[PDB]
Amino acid sequence: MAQVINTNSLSLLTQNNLNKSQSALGTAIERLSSGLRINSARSRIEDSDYATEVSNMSRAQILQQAGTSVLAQANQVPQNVLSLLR
Amino acid sequence: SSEDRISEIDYEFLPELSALLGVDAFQVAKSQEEEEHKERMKMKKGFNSQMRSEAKRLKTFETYDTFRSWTPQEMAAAGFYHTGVRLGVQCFCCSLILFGNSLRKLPIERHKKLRPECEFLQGKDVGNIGKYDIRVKRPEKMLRGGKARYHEEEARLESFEDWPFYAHGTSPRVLSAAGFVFTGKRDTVQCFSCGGSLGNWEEGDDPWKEHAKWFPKCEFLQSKKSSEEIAQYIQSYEGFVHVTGEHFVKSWVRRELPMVSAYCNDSVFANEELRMDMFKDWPQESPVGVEALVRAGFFYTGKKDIVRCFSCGGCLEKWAEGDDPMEDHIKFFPECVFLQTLKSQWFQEARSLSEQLRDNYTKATFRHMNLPEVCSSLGTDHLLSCDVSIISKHISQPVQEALTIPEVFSNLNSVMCVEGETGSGKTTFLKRIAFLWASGCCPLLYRFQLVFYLSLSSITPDQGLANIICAQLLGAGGCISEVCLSSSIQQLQHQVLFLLDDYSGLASLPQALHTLITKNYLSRTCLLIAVHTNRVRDIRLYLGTSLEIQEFPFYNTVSVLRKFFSHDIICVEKLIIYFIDNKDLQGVYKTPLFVAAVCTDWIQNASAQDKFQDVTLFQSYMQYLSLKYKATAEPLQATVSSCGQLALTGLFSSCFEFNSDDLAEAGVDEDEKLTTLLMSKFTAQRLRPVYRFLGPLFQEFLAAVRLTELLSSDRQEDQDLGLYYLRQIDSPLKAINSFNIFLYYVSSHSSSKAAPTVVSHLLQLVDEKESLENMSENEDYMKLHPQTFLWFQFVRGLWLVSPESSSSFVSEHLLRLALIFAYESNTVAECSPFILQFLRGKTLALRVLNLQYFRDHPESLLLLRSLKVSINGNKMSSYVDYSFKTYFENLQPPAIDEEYTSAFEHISEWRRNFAQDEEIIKNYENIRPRALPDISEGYWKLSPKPCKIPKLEVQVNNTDAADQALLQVLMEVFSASQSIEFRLFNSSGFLESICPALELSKASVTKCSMSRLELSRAEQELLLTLPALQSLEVSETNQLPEQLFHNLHKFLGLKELCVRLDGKPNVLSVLPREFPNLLHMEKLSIQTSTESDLSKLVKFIQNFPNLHVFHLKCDFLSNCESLMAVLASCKKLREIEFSGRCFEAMTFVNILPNFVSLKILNLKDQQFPDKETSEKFAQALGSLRNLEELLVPTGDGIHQVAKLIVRQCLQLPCLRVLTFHDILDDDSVIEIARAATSGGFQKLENLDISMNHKITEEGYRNFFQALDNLPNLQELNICRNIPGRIQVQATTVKALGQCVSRLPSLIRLHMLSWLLDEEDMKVINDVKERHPQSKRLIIFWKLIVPFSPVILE
Repeated sequence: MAQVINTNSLSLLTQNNLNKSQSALGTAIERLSSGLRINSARSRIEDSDYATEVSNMSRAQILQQAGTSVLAQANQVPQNVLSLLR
Repeated sequence: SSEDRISEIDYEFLPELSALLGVDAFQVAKSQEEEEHKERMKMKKGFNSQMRSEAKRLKTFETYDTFRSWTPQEMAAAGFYHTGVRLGVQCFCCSLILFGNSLRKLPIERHKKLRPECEFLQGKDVGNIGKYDIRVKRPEKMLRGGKARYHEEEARLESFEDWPFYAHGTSPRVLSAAGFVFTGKRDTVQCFSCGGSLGNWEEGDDPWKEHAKWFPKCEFLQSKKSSEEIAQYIQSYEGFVHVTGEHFVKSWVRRELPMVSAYCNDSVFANEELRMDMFKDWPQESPVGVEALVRAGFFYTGKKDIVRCFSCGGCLEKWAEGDDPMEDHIKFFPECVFLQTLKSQWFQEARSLSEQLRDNYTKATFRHMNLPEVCSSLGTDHLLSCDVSIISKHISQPVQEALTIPEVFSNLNSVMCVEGETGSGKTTFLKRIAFLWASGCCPLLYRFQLVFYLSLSSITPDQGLANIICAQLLGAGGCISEVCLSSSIQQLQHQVLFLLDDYSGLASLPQALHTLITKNYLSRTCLLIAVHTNRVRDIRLYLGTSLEIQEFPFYNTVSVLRKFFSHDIICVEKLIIYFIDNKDLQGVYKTPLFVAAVCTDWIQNASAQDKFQDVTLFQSYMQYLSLKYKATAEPLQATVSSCGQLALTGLFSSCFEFNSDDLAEAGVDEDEKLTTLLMSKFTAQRLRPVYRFLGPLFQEFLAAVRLTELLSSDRQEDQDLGLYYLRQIDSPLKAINSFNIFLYYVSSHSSSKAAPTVVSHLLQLVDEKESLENMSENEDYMKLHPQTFLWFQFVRGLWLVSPESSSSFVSEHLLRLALIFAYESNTVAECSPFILQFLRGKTLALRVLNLQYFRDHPESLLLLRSLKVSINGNKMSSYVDYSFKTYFENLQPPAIDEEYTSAFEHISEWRRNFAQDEEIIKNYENIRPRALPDISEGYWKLSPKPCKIPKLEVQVNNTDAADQALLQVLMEVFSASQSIEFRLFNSSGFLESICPALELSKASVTKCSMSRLELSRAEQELLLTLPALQSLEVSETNQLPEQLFHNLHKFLGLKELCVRLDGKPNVLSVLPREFPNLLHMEKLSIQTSTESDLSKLVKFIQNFPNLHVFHLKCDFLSNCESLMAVLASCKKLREIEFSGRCFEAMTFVNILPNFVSLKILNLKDQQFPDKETSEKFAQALGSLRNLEELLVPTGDGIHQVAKLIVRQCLQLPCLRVLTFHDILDDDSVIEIARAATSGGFQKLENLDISMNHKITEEGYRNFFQALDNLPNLQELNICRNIPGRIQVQATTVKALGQCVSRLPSLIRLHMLSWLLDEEDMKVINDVKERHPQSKRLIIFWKLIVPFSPVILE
């Protein structure tokens, strides 16, 4: 049926839908923000730094992810406001 | 509280917005209504006396945004002036504030619906003179007393007793002192000075200045102030420089309809005289009721019984003869409009010429917009309320002003040529002036009597004046002599406007029209000359001010589309929704020509329901160009090819600035008639030519057309040029992000020949090793679509998190592009080889099963590695991780200098940023529906057993319950998979919610991964009963399953299982001895801080047929030597990954020194301080060959034999990851320069040297100064050694290794103690922007800290 029309083209609404849904990993690290802070141990000379950087490197990578995704979604939430605003 | 609150959203058409926009207009609607109410209450309310006139109301619309739906003209007609608070227009009479335009037609309907008590709608004197109002009103003294009967201020100050409240700023005292006498009308103050009945008074203006400016003959002003003051005030402002008060009295242009509420004249169908064609369709010679539908005031648009009025444009219908409407529309008819209004002799030649000009300009053919016959089939006079922007340029200064239509109409006293693009609105604007000079709806043109509109490209360089006038404006109606026609220009000196069109191609103008445009010393006639942007230099030497026709505002296009597609309004709403998020494409509608093309395509080709409308716009513009230029088809094709070649030179070099040399190289000639539509010669500074096209995106579409006409051409040279310009698209990012719209433009043409070429080029962009560095695209072209910047950052982030998923996204969009090419060109049959070769080994999502390529070609499912699905479920996820301990508690000195404070971000700051991100996500998704997968269309409901996909890895987002509509889809789609993998993260409870789904297809499972959750007895039976299971994985569990886990030891056809656990685990002893099904172990992963192991002494750990992975561990004390003596036994176990002190002294000598069968035994996390035990251990462990990810373990005194260990590791020519842990003697550090790495290891990729203690002497050096072409090290993660090195080693590394490169692969930098001042962060930014990794490189230097920084002051 779709032989003269590019019906499969992503409407930039569905494109944002798969932006949010088909993201890389989801919420495997975003939740540490809520988990870490809320309202004996074995910390030795070498048992204090367990390569904590990658956790922060992954945190910064997914922070860039979140910034980009919420930029795409702050170009899309104003859709609802501006369409009522017409 | 009823009047205080107000609702601006109608719920009749809210489900339509819910269906189109995809979300119910309820939550955001209520929030916006509330916020509008609060700020409307906050803002000032009352009668804005000064700017009560629609002239000032529209003057306040200069700052109004051009992306709207209601036109400023209509907004001011309804009285909604621009208050300035987020477009919050206000009823000037009662302060009814409407923050946003909407449906309910023109703002008057919504005005009445919301607040029907703005006294505006009563008709009494409120002070609402029109937008084109003239201050000089008519002299209608008609009074007892005459000019001179009273001579005192107190004699006539009694008249000002009834002074209206809308003119309170101008106190009656100053007016009386200025000779003004109140009459009784609104403010028609008939001055005591020789009549002088001028008045429209606002607070802050000077009555003396106005009296001088409009009257130089006022005896009162002559007596009060001298002629010097009169002449000084006459120069205060630029207005009617040659018009007295007597011109307006017997003016040949007069009013037609009242302008108190200037909406009953905004439409051309207002008066009966302006509807001659719409009225006299019935010939007078007929014996029928010729004037049946005429005298009623109803405008008739060629439809038999569909007649509408001008009172409110009512739907009074069903007469067909001229009778009463008392048949079907008695009352309560839908969208009622009509009831909203009624229920509540050298000069006589010039006069005749003006009359005939007005009659000809009122004619339909001239008046109607130059829309295509499909568009202009009906009367297109509802678009006359659409104006274009105007900007005046200074004489020499680079200072420009934005003037509205009343401003420009007032200021017409010298030469001001109009400039723009080809057909960009010069003809439309000049016709609008010619028609509003005759329609009476513009009192500002009651001065002009000989407004002239002419096209100068149809005139020979030696023509006359009346000849052209009769041949272009009068037709056969011109028969008067020209003896006094050229004398009427001197008997009416300045009040003569010239709407000169098509002056561009003229150098020697006709002599008769040469004394009126060349010297402005005698005529001083106003000039309005239409000049393309490519020919302004001819006149620019002879201008004081110059007009420009700027971009057509988006609200004009929206208005035109609304007027046209009034029945299929839903399509126009879809278009508006498209352009709301396509912010880059708001300015695409460069021209009413573009608008016309869109309308014609929508009506004809039925492309109204097309998800993309900019492609439709540009394709329709191409169709318009092809249809108009079909006589000169070959010149048009040559021009298109040359200009698209110019675009190929420019955009592919990311350039939009073009000169004569560039245009000549492209192949365009600077003297072609029809190249203006594809080129405009801008004068860049003041005299240097530069070239810009009709639009900045029409140039990209031109590039697309040139590419398709080069790739679809039979000439081999054409094919070579097309392929040469294809090859510059060498990155998938260019095809997906920047040239994505460009390639969609290419694909819009159903090119049968070019589709295989483009598809092969696009699908060849991704191979085993692609030049990903070409994703660094120049920013100037990305500036054309800022959405390209946004999506580029998104794809880049998806790249840094997970290159495989980023590649899946890019490949899915590339396959969508390729399939769009294939299906649009109907070339699927010959694109099948390329498409199949591309899809071989792909890892796309599940939505890709809904493209036609798997219904038309079902077999294609067998080539994809996987088609994974994931549903974004929501839950609180009540968990407790242990990232807080030992990382958010201890070691908290934040000593700093306060010049580097940007390095450390407090946990509060990042939590605030994450909360803002979660807030925007929740705003997006709370209004969103559940968002189930789209499996609606076709293919799935097929009988004859099409195919079975290899992998259907499922991973739901923190969900524990399968909805009635989710579990059905799960069990329907799981059957399609021959190997259903299971990715269950934080899904402690979703197992039994997928138990019905898995029961029907239990065997087809191959892996079940369980990450950081707790299982239940009622669901563990399913996992224990997976017959053809290959794998099961349970990991990241922090608590021992002493009693919560029921039974996981006895599978049915087990091939591998994992019970990984954290905290204080003893998994080698938990799940008691009964392990009936451990028969064909293949892949197990259990990290274990071991507490007991003897339970598995003679157990399965020796019976491993084809085991691959072993993610075991031993940490503190529990019989390490015994456990790893009984566990180090391997027969074919490949991957034996570890995370701590795994081996021991004499219990790692059995087969590891003397075997090969290893793949991913990893030793990254090894650290123990004992010396002699490590010294007496590492004589064993020998060498292996099939190993791939062997990393180096720890040991303080281990180096003496670890040098021999790495010497044997040199005999492992299949490794890719390595660590080189904890070398201390610093004399064996030279051994690992050519040991393993460099000296061998042909395919090493990763090399992490995390937390070393003795990289101070050479260390880093051998890895940065002795590389010598080791070109596969893609991940060199070298964390620093704050307790083991000094500093300047890093600087030397940056100076040497980075400069020498010598490695086409590397990875980013390290952190945890290192920061410097802000001046050289710009230096490192510039360095990042230097080498080609600029647009991909991120330098990780920010530490998200839980401590507030403390300055060491």
